[PDB]
Amino acid sequence: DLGKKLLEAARAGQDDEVRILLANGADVNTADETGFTPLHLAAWEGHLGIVEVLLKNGADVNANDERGHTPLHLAAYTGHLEIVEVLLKNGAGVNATDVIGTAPLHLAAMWGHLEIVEVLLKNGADVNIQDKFGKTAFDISIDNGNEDLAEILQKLN
Amino acid sequence: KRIHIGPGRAFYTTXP
Repeated sequence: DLGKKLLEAARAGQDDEVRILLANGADVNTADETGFTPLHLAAWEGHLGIVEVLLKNGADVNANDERGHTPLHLAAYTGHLEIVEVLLKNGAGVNATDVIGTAPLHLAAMWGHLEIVEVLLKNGADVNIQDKFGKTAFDISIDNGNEDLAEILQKLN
Repeated sequence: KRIHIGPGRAFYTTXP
């Protein structure tokens, strides 16, 4: 009902409509069948203003969808640097891992999101985290052939 | 593994 509308409004980037629905009692942490909350969808679609509103309105910054992905996972994968920073500003788990051990740093590293990898590292991202198949973010950058990124993630000892 | 991510049809891979 109101939660459904709030999900679509966050997905569509309708900042005004998000505020209306919250004012009318929409559950800021409503979740669809896949477990996405409005903050998931806003981070995925890149709607920084809505992310801000949702967080001021009590959104769960560390909500997990059914795959273990948090809004920071989605912002990292989609390359939404501003949203990554805002989430981290609001206590997002920088080393949160999805169901196979994948952290946001892995997802940022996948797409060569250079500035995001740097922000994640600035906020305590652990370069030594491996997913279930032993892949660090540095390993991913090597596998994808991303030279500049490897130097930033490189461990020396 | 193919791991779906996001509300669409996207997926990342690691290993199998």
